[PDB]
Amino acid sequence: ELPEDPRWELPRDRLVLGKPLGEGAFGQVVLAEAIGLDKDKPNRVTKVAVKMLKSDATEKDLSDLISEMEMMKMIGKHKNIINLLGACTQDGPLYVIVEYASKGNLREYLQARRPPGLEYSPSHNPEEQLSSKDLVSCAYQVARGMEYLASKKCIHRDLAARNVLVTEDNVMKIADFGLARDHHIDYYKKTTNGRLPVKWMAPEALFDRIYTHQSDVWSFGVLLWEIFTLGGSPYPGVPVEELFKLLKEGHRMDKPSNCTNELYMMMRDCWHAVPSQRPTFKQLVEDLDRIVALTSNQE
Ligand SMILES: CN1CCN(c2ccc(NC(=O)c3n[nH]c4ccccc34)cc2)CC1
Repeated sequence: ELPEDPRWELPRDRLVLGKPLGEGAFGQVVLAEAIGLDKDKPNRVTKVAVKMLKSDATEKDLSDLISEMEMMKMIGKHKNIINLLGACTQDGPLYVIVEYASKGNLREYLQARRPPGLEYSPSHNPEEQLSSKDLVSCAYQVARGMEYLASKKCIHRDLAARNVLVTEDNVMKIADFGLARDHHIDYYKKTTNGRLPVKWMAPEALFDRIYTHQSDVWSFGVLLWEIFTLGGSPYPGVPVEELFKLLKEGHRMDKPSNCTNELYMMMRDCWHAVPSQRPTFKQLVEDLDRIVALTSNQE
């Protein structure tokens, strides 16, 4: 039996379970409506994402979901992270209730707003479109959320655009920052979408399994490269073995088109071979804040 925590407990009948959002082994995510989540009124419905376990789920899968919930409790609230909203822990399956981000992950969000398909792409007529000031703003918000997490002593370890979520009002929220330990990462495994996670990893994290905030800043570099190529895939066609060798030689990704030199030097700085020489999230937040204000939105 799980102990109740009246800070977070929502009665079960206050939650109407809706359509799935996400799969699978790592815990199913469904859309729901919570009645009367907040103090008052109890008469208002909030759309939430609810995390749960699947059918043939183990005790270890249960243990991880709890740990991720408790971790969110300790970390506290920020505008640029997926916040914990509630939990149903008693008399049934465990539900962890978290903020809903209705535009999905940043990679998807970036890809969907790419300019229309030409003869040589071809009918990708998006309904929506991001200026240069919008793109630097995405980076500012992710850096803000990361700075907040680092100040709470949290190391993400898998920062990437797939783990940044986008709300209906276009606010970036970092997801998956409370996920459990896991000495057992296999470099060969892919994402659903076909990409290798080793490609956001700092060399020291990759080779010596040293995970720090500095290593997260390495991942934010690649995230910056993802925002500025509008969801471009890092090192496409490069297998893990060849990636090892590009890292060893000090290879660094090319500068995206429609990226200022200043922003590309930011990427490069984040990718400094020496971890102590990278900027901090605090420095990146100051820098981006300045650049945003100077970045024209007219294009
Ligand atoms: C056509 N697309 C429309 C957008 N769509 C979509 C929209 C929203 C979400 N959101 C989520 O899955 C989500 N929102 N908050 C979360 C907290 C933890 C884990 C997941 C989440 C996922 C996918 C994907 C399909």
